[PDB]
Amino acid sequence: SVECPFCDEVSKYEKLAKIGQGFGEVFKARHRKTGQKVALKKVLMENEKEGFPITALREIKILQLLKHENVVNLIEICRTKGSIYLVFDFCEHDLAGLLSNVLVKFTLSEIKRVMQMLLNGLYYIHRNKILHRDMKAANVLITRDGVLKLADFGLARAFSLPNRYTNRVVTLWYRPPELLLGERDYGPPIDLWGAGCIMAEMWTRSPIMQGNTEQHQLALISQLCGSITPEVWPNVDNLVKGQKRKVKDRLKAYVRDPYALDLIDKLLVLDPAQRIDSDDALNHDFFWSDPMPSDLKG
Amino acid sequence: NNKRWYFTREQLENSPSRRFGVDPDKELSYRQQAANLLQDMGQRLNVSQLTINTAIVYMHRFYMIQSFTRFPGNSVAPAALFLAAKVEGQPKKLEHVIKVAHTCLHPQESLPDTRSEAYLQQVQDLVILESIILQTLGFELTIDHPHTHVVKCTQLVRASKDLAQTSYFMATNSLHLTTFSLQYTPPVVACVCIHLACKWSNWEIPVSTDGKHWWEYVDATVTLELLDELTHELLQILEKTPNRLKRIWNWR
Ligand SMILES: COc1cc(F)ccc1-c1ccnc2nc([C@@H]3CC[C@@H](NC(C)=O)C3)[nH]c12
Repeated sequence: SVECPFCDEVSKYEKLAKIGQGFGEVFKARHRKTGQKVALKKVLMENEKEGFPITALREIKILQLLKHENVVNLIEICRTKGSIYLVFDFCEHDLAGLLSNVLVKFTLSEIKRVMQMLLNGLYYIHRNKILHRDMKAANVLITRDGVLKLADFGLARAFSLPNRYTNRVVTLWYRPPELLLGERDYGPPIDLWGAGCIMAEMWTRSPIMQGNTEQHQLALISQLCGSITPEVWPNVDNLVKGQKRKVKDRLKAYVRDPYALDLIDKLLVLDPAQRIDSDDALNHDFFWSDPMPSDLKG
Repeated sequence: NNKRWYFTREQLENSPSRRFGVDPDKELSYRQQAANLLQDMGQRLNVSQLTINTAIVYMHRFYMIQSFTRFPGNSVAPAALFLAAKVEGQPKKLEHVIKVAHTCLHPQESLPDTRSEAYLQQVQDLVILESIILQTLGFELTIDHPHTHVVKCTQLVRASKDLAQTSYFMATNSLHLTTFSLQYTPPVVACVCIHLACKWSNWEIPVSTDGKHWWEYVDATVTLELLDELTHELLQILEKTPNRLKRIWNWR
């Protein structure tokens, strides 16, 4: 009964399938007039005693800011005549799905391209003073045309320059050492550790460090990256003792390419301060040697 | 759109409230009262002037779509502020905003029992109104204020603390007293504030070494003709506001 020029009813879209496999209500839908495929994410009002979720406001704000080829596109926000939906341009695939598919096969050239787009997306978001905080293969989308998009900004937050950000961030398997050690003054290096885990996953076809608890995760990390030492990580003194860095040895099998192994090793660095950034990662010889990065058709 | 929330003078004459018979002058007062209510509640809730300013823009914009005849300012202001405090990272609890809105609007009345149906309904009414605000604004909540651009000018003019403080005063009062936020971009409004603060303090910003005026370094669209027209308009409403100019008046 009230005018609403700038918030269309979600009924303009026709639900095709529930795709919310990782906990809320996510649907693939079709624009009833043009056939344009979209993803509808319902904003959950379960146990919301403070009106419109401050958590949803944050994500919407972030999605509205981030406009880039390698970042998921928020088209608009729809109502239902009472719920609210985030509407995104639909991407057919997700890296977790593609990697778990035995029929799917990547060449070295394509893996280079995937990593390039991912790192270019991170350079952009961080440049815009945003932390993704939920890096995982399932949040890396790929269009029909082979364009990678960073998705799910539900845990993302803006950062600046002693910060007290939430530690309870990032899925365990992709969580960096800093966070597991109790860091609240963290920045872009957290997303880059996630990039490292995903990069290695492009060959192993499976998450490299599958812990059951934070302690199990920290132990797994030590068996791979060496042990947490004030020598290795200056001032970490604020676990396993004998462990030596085996990043290149344990992945030596799957990867094969020298450059790929060197970059992964620079991404999975313990000290966040010593961990490679998106800019230097993009400059890495991995992207500038033969076979040169190529377009996606696999 | 980049010009979705910017309106012509004709668009401002034919407002949603005008359609329901509200005279232009009346609507301007309804806006001024909402801004005053937002300031009052905001100070009591201990939120920043930034949060208050954001809620004022939500109010201004909301009423370019909705009418004061269907949505009274006394209803919208609390919901607008509740939303702005969340957006600006100063979240205040719903029961807290209701407690404060009530004392501002009913100084002598007593807050109902938090167990009553009357109270549970006013809690629901705020949540419903926040939702109507979000939908009216099409979820575009990131506001840019002239204040951000005043900082830039006051350095690139080497303004006294006094001149800078007077310019922020102008910026805030432009939100309470005018519809500039619906017509001019924040950098333009910032130029208007610096120009009036200068005129008021008898401060003259000299012409740059290049032959350019100070505002040309802030916004290409800005002209002296516009600045004088807008400073005149802002000054007129300021003179009509009891005790406002007294705040910046040199009494020595
Ligand atoms: C990580 O992605 C999201 C997370 C959210 F919380 C909300 C939306 C998305 C999202 C956005 C755009 N396009 C998408 N395409 C997918 C799926 C990726 C594999 C396909 N799965 C099935 C079951 O068909 C579609 N998800 C998408």
